Amino acid sequence: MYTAIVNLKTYREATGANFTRFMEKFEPVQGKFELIFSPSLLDLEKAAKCGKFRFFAQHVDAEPYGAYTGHVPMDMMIDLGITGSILNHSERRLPRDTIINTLKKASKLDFTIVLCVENAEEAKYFREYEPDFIAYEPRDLIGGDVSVSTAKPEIIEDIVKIYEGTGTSVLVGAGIKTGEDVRRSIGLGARGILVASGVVKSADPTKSLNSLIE
Amino acid sequence: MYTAIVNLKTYREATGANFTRFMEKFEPVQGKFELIFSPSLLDLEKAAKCGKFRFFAQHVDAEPYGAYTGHVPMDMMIDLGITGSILNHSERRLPRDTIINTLKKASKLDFTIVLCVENAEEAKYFREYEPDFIAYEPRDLIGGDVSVSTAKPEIIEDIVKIYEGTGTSVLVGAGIKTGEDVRRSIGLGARGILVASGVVKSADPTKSLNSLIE
Ligand SMILES: O=P(O)(O)OC[C@H](O)CO
Ligand SMILES: O=P(O)(O)OC[C@H](O)CO
Ligand SMILES: [Cl-]
Ligand SMILES: [Cl-]
Repeated sequence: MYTAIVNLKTYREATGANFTRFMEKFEPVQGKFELIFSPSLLDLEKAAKCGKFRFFAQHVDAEPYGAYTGHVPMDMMIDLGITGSILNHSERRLPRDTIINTLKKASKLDFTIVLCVENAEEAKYFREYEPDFIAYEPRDLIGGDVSVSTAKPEIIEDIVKIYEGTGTSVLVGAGIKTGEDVRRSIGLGARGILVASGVVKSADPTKSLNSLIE
Repeated sequence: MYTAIVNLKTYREATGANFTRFMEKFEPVQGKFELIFSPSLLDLEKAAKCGKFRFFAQHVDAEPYGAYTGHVPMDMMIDLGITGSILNHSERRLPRDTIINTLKKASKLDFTIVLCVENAEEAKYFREYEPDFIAYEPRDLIGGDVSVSTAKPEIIEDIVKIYEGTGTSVLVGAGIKTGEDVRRSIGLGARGILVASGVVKSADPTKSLNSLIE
């Protein structure tokens, strides 16, 4: 019933040659949390070939197969077995029309979009386009040791309210380190979490993740 | 002494599961042309693993390993064994400050950049940043049946002149189909070519490519 997304970003520990050995340490989970990992674009085909976990891309382009140098098309991901993507992350922000065009395309194709937003106004703006997930991550907290649930509890509540009774699930991220941060987020109405450094940069990633989702 | 770049873009025939099958049909070449292929970003780590040809990325980001969701870092490429990239293709245009920052970074790391431009004034703009290659491709001819050497011979000459006596080699592309197009491009001063549809969409890609570089 809840979702946990582990965003590997482009961290040295979980990308390139390290991707396989980093993942090797995790085991599937049964619990309240559906587990999703987000590998770097260069690692995504490798990830998809295994399929030991559910994998989402970090970013996706709406352009079809064809003359699109330097793109990562949604149709190509689908063919590789990738069933979703993060979009508009604070580190990979996009114009609004691009986002809308991509959501429109994904809605036809049973491809899941996790749309990141930086505030409640952006969250509202995108509501009518019916993203599958909204991921609230305040830009300045990302990578830090202060939880979004600690720092922005009222904004979390506002975004949840915005999406109440829609098919969109609200996730929250930035600075999530402990089980307590996760409980607090669920307590404020969120349906799950995104995490990167708290897991990827840990002395024991597998154990850190288990702390969050237990 | 010359360079030929085969840009696979995101063409169905040469991406995904088709990448390996597509490449399997080519053999190294001995001749005046150094042969480089440019696979799609999702196929790049696969391509790098093999290394039967020299492979360049279709695009590259300057950001280091770290918190850069949805990026394709130069350092990650270098660790996978990729030694260069196309940059600022007409299909993947970038702001000038991003380009400059990327060149500056590549110039420190012995990573080769093939900088695309759309006209002579843009070619001049970039001259002081010393790109390893300049690739003149007029935007409106890309994918068409009219060669850059047929349609823009004076602009080719102008760009070559701009870079004369620098360490930068000038390549040309757009609508290159025949050995004649190639001879004509070299004849106007170019040091090589970029080609996509003429090879990728051919009945016999291997023979089409051999026609160009013989
Ligand atoms: O603050 P972090 O390191 O958990 O990173 C959060 C990510 O931006 C989630 O996508
Ligand atoms: O006209 P094409 O299909 O050879 O395309 C040329 C490419 O833009 C070279 O990168
Ligand atoms: Cl790192
Ligand atoms: Cl195609």
